[PDB]
Amino acid sequence: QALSHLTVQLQNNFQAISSSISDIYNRLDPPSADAQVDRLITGRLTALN
Amino acid sequence: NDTVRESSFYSYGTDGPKYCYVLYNGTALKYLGTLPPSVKEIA
Amino acid sequence: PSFYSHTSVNITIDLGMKLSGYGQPIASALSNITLPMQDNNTDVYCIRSNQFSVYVHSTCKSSLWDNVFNSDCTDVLHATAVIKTGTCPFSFDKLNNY
Ligand SMILES: *[C@@H]1O[C@H](CO)[C@@H](O[C@@H]2O[C@H](CO)[C@@H](O)[C@H](O)[C@H]2NC(C)=O)[C@H](O)[C@H]1NC(C)=O
Ligand SMILES: CCCCCC/C=C\CCCCCCCC(=O)O
Ligand SMILES: *[C@@H]1O[C@H](CO)[C@@H](O)[C@H](O)[C@H]1NC(C)=O
Ligand SMILES: *[C@@H]1O[C@H](CO)[C@@H](O)[C@H](O)[C@H]1NC(C)=O
Ligand SMILES: *[C@@H]1O[C@H](CO)[C@@H](O)[C@H](O)[C@H]1NC(C)=O
Ligand SMILES: *[C@@H]1O[C@H](CO)[C@@H](O)[C@H](O)[C@H]1NC(C)=O
Repeated sequence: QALSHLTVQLQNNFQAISSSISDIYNRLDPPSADAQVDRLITGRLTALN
Repeated sequence: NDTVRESSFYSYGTDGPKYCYVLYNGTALKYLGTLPPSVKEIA
Repeated sequence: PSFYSHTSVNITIDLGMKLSGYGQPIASALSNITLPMQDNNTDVYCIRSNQFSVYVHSTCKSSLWDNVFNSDCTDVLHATAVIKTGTCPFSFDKLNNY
């Protein structure tokens, strides 16, 4: 169950437009894309901790 | 059995690819594609 | 699969520039935006084809504290029109990225 939960945590948007980094970089300019990606980075770091 | 141009009608009106379309007033409105060989259900 | 029909949308942006009392260029709020003509109008444009592309054409003019643009922009007052994301979930330059 622990591994299942860790894997499923990757679908969380974390208050962003998408949970896919490639989609964000393909849909937004880099200045906005970085701000969108930062929230996902923080959420995934919290999940790993 | 033949490709139909957009906003056009079939020119010739059995064995080969089939192209499917949506018709509104006898003219092609949307192109759906070719019939795949493995259709098992239509809902 | 779909029908092939491509539409090019040209947006014309006419910018008005002036020189302030501090020596810095100021872009006038009276700048004009023109969209392609559709249904006898040029303020609302909807895409009616399967595929589309977007382009921006910019022009520059200058005035002297009178909102009367009759001279071309100089080197100091030269400006180029750009479109930024704002509050949209996508940027203008990425619209042509499938
Ligand atoms: C943007 O368009 C407006 C009109 O919609 C222009 O203002 C007019 O300018 C002409 C001269 O070009 C004047 O004779 C009119 O009296 C103006 N009308 C109004 C309502 O002010 C304006 O110059 C354009 N701006 C740019 C930067 O080209
Ligand atoms: C028979 C009338 C309607 C025909 C519509 C055909 C249009 C599109 C078909 C898309 C491909 C379907 C693939 C199904 C999956 C498979 O190949 O097993
Ligand atoms: C489709 O069928 C018509 C009618 O028989 C025929 O004339 C035509 O050549 C066919 N087209 C193709 C591409 O086989
Ligand atoms: C449908 O097409 C016919 C000609 O084939 C035309 O006379 C008729 O006005 C059309 N109907 C509509 C509702 O557009
Ligand atoms: C848009 O401008 C381009 C050149 O930049 C031109 O080729 C094209 O025809 C224009 N599109 C329309 C719809 O007028
Ligand atoms: C659009 O305007 C033209 C004149 O510019 C006019 O002849 C035409 O009828 C108008 N189209 C309509 C009302 O659908």
